[PDB]
Amino acid sequence: NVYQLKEELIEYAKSIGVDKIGFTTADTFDSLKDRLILQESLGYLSGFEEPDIEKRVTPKLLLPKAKSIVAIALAYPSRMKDAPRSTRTERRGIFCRASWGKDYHDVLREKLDLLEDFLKSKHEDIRTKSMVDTGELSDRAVAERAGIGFSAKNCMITTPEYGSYVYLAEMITNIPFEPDVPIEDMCGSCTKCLDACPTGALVNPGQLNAQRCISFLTQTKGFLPDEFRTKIGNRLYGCDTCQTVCPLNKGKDFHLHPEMEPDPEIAKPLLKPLLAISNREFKEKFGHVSGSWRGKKPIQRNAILALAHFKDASALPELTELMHKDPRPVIRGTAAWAIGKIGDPAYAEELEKALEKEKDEEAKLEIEKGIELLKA
RNA sequence: GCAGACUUAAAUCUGC
Ligand code: B12
Ligand code: SF4
Ligand code: SF4
Repeated sequence: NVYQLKEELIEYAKSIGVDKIGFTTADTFDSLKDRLILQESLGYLSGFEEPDIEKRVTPKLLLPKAKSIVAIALAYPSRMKDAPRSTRTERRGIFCRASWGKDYHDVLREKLDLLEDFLKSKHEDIRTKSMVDTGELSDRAVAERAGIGFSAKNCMITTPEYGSYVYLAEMITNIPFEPDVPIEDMCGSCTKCLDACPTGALVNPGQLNAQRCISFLTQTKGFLPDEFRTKIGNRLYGCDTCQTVCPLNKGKDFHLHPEMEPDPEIAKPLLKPLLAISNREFKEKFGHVSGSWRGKKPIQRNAILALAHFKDASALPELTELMHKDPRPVIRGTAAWAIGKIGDPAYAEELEKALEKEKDEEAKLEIEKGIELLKA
């Protein structure tokens, strides 16, 4: 009965494109609670997580009388077919692989909906509660306890066949399914991810200072701290460094889901056009990727910083207009700072003009930084 | 229609 239901669920999940499925109980996540209290007090959290620790570690609070959790994982592509070349006149930014093609929030919500349907179509009264990323549970904690993959040193859940390049989701049920056993650590004495992290956000194996992680920094809506502006490169959203150096990901390039295939012109887009983009054109072109959940502003800020990184002089006119006309303090100030960074002294007069008119205190400071740079 | 804010992609509010 319960065993047959479990095998039928696994059979259906694979047919609708789930790459890996696993089972765990609805027991509380005790070690996780202690861990979350630790990270919180160390200031190592991001603020993006659920504030209520009880709801995060107690499945039976989320779904009354729950008895199990079904965890699913989908592998996403890692290599890009015919990536467009970034030249001196035409510089390009880059999205992380978790932001290629169709938003996994929607892809995996679909798989969870079909699996909720499947169970509810058989026995009653099977009750469920699904979630992907935006739920209370820790998708990694569930995936680990369900045997999807092991906790690697880069904090990533890593699977034997697909590596770390997988999306995670889970469904809480009232079915007392038989749980699986967690898989073993494959990292060994390797430390490549820890050593290659540009900001040392990986303070220890399996421990992240989220405030120092590039991925987090690309999604903040305010001014990017001076400390990290030199380490973003041309990233527009997220970071893949602790994964692309990982030996467990060598050869892992799976094209199993067509809608996840990146559009090279929007995954690796031209920087300058992003600066003058309209809301409709952004919604049409970027509105269906995961990296647009905070809006266009963090992406544009990063695009500016990316141009400063490249010292693209051809971006100076658009940056200048942005400094003068844009109603967003973060955009004005960053444009001012980038202008000074690119290093053309001819634009110094324009910085002073902007300075004399700025009313936003923080934007003022960024202009002053930009002026100081151009003197040098 | 355009733009901004906000929580988060269409909802709410504001400006043209
Ligand atoms: C907040 C958040 C972030 C934050 C911080 C992530 C972090 N490491 O804490 C930021 C914005 C930086 C981020 C970045 C990324 N994230 Co993110 N993020 C989340 C989110 C919403 C919650 C994660 C969280 O609460 N972390 C807090 C820590 C404490 O817990 P946890 O890592 O989830 O759980 C593990 C630890 O607690 C550990 N642990 C427990 N006890 C102990 C004890 C010891 C001693 C140690 C060492 C560890 C340890 O074991 C748990 C299970 O592995 C989840 C979705 C979700 N709802 O769960 C996605 C999620 C974790 N992110 C994901 C992705 C894809 C990424 C990025 C790769 C995106 C990118 N390309 O930039 C990067 C990777 C950066 C990295 N190396 O961690 C995937 C991870 C998939 C996978 N294969 O593991 C998730 C699961 C989203 C999803 N639904 O697929 N993200
Ligand atoms: S995503 Fe980038 S910044 Fe964050 S821990 Fe990994 S390598 Fe470091
Ligand atoms: S780089 Fe090495 S230590 Fe880091 S996750 Fe990959 S195998 Fe593990």
